[PDB]
Amino acid sequence: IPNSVYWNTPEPNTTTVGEFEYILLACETYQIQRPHNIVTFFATHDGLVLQNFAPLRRYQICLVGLTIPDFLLASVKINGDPNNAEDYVIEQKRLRDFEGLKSDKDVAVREALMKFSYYATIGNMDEAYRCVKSIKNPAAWQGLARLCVTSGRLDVAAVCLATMEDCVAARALREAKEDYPDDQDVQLATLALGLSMTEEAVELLRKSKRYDLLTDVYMACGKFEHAQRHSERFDRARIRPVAYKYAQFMESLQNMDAAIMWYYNAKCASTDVPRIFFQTNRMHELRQLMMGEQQSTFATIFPQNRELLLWWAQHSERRHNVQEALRFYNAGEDVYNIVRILCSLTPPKLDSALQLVNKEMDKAKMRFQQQQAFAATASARFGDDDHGEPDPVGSAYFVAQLYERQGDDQLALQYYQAAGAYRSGVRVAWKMEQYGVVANLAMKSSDERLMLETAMALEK
Amino acid sequence: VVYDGRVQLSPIRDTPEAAAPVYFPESGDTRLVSIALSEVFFLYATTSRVSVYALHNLQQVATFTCNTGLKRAFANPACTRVAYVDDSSELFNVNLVTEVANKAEGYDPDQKMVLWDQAEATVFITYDSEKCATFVNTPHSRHGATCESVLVKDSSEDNLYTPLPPGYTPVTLFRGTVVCQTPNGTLETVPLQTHNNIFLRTPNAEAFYNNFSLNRLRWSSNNITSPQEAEDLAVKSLHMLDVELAIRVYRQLSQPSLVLCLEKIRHIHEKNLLLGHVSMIMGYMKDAQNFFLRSSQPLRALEMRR
Amino acid sequence: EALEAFRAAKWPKEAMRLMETLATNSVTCRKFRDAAFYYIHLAEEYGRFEETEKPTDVEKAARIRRSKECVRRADIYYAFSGVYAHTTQPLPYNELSLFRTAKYLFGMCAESAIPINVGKGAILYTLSRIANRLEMVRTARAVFEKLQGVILPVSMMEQVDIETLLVRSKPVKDRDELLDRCFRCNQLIAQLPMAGDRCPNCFHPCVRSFVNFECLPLVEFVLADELTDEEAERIIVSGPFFTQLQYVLRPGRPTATYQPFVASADILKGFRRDEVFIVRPRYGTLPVPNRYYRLMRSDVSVCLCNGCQHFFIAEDYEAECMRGSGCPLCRYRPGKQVSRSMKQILFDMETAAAASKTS
Ligand SMILES: [Zn+2]
Ligand SMILES: [Zn+2]
Repeated sequence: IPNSVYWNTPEPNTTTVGEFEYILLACETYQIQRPHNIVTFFATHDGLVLQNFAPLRRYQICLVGLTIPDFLLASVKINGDPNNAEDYVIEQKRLRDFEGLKSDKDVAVREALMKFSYYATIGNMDEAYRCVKSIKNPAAWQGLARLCVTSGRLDVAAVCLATMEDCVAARALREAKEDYPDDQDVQLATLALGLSMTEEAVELLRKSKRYDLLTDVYMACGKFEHAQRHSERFDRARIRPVAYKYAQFMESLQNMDAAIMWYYNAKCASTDVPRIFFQTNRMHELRQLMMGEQQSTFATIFPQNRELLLWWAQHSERRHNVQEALRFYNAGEDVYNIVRILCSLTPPKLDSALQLVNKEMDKAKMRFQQQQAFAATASARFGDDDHGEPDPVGSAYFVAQLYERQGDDQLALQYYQAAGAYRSGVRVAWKMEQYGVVANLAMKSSDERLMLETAMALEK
Repeated sequence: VVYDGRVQLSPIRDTPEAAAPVYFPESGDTRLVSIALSEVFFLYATTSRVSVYALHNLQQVATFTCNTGLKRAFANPACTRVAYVDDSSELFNVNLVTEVANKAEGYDPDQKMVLWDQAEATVFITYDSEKCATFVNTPHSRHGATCESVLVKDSSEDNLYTPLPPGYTPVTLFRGTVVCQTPNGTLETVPLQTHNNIFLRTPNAEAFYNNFSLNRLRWSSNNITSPQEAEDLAVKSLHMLDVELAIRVYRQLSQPSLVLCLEKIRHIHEKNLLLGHVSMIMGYMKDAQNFFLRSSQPLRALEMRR
Repeated sequence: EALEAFRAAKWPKEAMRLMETLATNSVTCRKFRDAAFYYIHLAEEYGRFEETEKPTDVEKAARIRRSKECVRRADIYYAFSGVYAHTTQPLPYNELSLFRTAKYLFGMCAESAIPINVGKGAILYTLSRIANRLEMVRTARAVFEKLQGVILPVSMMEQVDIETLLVRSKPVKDRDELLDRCFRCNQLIAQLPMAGDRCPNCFHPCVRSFVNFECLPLVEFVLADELTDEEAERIIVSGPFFTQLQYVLRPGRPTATYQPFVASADILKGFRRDEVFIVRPRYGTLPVPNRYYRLMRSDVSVCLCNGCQHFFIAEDYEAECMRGSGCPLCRYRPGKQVSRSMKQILFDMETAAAASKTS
């Protein structure tokens, strides 16, 4: 509901005021301590074109006059007394599109800025571009760029950015154009972000989905505790980057507690929690954990983290502590490393290696037989010669190597085939003066080189 | 050992298989001033040159020639950085790896003795019998490697008035504490005025400013009390090519476009590229152009100029 | 698992988006092996279009460029994983492999752009330390003097300075057995290679393995314009250069662009069948010509992972395949088609329910 209307009153003894500057109308409105708004219109022949709204604060009591570029308000002091009748001081609130007015005698710039505001309200920004060329105040360029955001024109907006020498925002716009050429809404969002207006990025492509970019924006505003709770319910594909970014944020804050717990929460404790402990020279505490009320939280999770067990096993293995490595590998059930260690030791503990290799062959056979028997129901009527094979066990490789070092090459060939080492299989098969095993292993390799050379190997 | 103006280097455990002691310098034209010894480096400063030798083989590795002469030398405990006073009563920090001398700004030659901190390798102190001042050397800022005395805030050149407390005899520096060998023989401890409150993470202006002036920026981020301090820390973190801290500070400062720009360059370690990107962000396009030009990615000034 | 299911059931839009998110997560969380795998298969996915849409040649080029870029990123990240692990994690390594890995990383980080979370500082520190340890003193000095123009973490420069000053005392004599050999120019590589890991002498890119990064005896030659890849395969199936190779090294040539060898029909007739390798870049359904390589020293066993089309040493690739993830880069497993038996995922979820219902 309005209360009063006001035209732009020209200044006393100032007859050089522009024509369009005479036609701007300001209205004081309040919604149904009430909100206050001041709304601006251009009283054109075609009707009333709305320019902009302007909310007023609690101390801003009302509007008394308009004199461009200022609403003249008989307000009270922010810390003053509204009950006081004597605290009625005038405030010249700037027009929203009259920012950066360094000179109060700036006449041509003010007139061309008013013309630009009129043309922006009309909208067809092609000559609104020329409305500001006379102006060298960069605030006019910023307002033009905001208009370019609201409209959706970017070739003007690139010049709008690059004439203010905002090389950060121009770089962002160029990268958005280069990487996302099909989508223009993302480039508009990048431009809006470079213009220090941030609520628009979600509103741009809210439900048509761009959850990753708004997650990055939510992080970039320092609102981690908003981004993580947004992504937990709404964007499940990027919980780990939010946790990792918060962990890096805490590490740069020199708070190893939260940094370590969030590097745990990001499922990157295989490489990053040991990084922090090793680069803080806190390796004694890590050894203590691997082999205090707040330490309960750490010790609840740390000793049984399978990735941590595996990393500590590798660490002690390369620290020339073979037996502690074996202990931690068995605690982490990494079959391949255990078999490698056992086949590497002097003496090579061959029987336990064979037992673990055959246990994994047993599990692989179980999976292959389960899938084959599951598939054979429809293969009862459908005759299929699907010569599927169980997943070969890589850990068997070392075992064959042991027989490869013991002259039991006939035994080694079986484990090489069980490992999938077709090249090592034919390497073994050479010395038997055998060719059929060579040929069928080459076929089973299913790689062109393995028959491509064994062809003329057989021809000689 | 220094006798007759020459230094003999000899093994301690006299064994027949041990080699003969050697004598330095090789040319007697230059009078020796000071020496220092590390586990692997033998450093001696004449009035002309500072020379370093590898103890395992005794070959010259670094030889920085002081054109303005040498009056005194003070080598860092690792025998790589030498704070040396020439004949002109000015102090120069010398990195012997790059053989680069930097003028110690703010150096008053009243304090003629220099002691490196035994914990932090980027802090030393200049003292006389009366008082001491603190110097921090940054290995890489946007202005290259620098060395500046710690100054009082709201004081660009001078430091605070110092009515000298009597009797104190500074002897050694460690973590901002000066071990002073008293005449009585006991070792008093004097905390540095530039290292007070630097171990509290509560909001306090003094803590932030002291850790700010010592290039302990990441620590100083815990003691921020006002956004003015925050933006100062952001500018300084960009200044010394610390991208990660720049992102960390700017996350509070609500400048998301800058944060998303910095996150693309937080990984590059070449110094020229970081200098160019940081100068462009700060707005120094001209310097950024030549920084990119002498870099390994020259085609970035082109995209900048477009 | 969702990505694998999308890979099985076409629908390239959602597979594209999910693979972007996964590769980005691997890069930002520094899971460089995961990022290398995601990018090398993302390049292959960039040739996948819906059957309802037939792209223009413009879109085919706009996706071929991204396929090649993602192959390059995958190579860089896979190479950089071990170097970053050595720099940060307290784990030893293989000396020669890490040395050649850092050498290749230098050859690929010189003028081309740098992928995210790849640091030149780690590469230079690693190469310097290993070259010092492996008595590669000249290269150690070169990397050390280059290191001053690269910043480092706040707790590294002490040992860096000590090693820079210490290596100056050591004599400058590099061993020739640890130096890369460019077989095209038939000359060793003593200097640091330029961008693209090309030869210092004849600008030839190094045909390297991707486990230990050793320059395999392979030279790259492109067919002449009157021959095509189909015609090349036809003439390979159906059927001096000593004078020619000398003219290649003649002075005055433009030294800002690589000049590959040119293949004619008669030289392909004279070529032995085992001495030619054909690389078909698996970018998807996009048309990309097949590259051709010549092998002259048969004493070294080379192979090519069909899922990845990268060169490896055959025994080294076989040994690395035993880690339970196929090829170390693309995780390709032979003996089965591209579309696996995805019922394995259903049994895995069955086993997960079983482990939940154990107690
Ligand atoms: Zn060459
Ligand atoms: Zn592969």
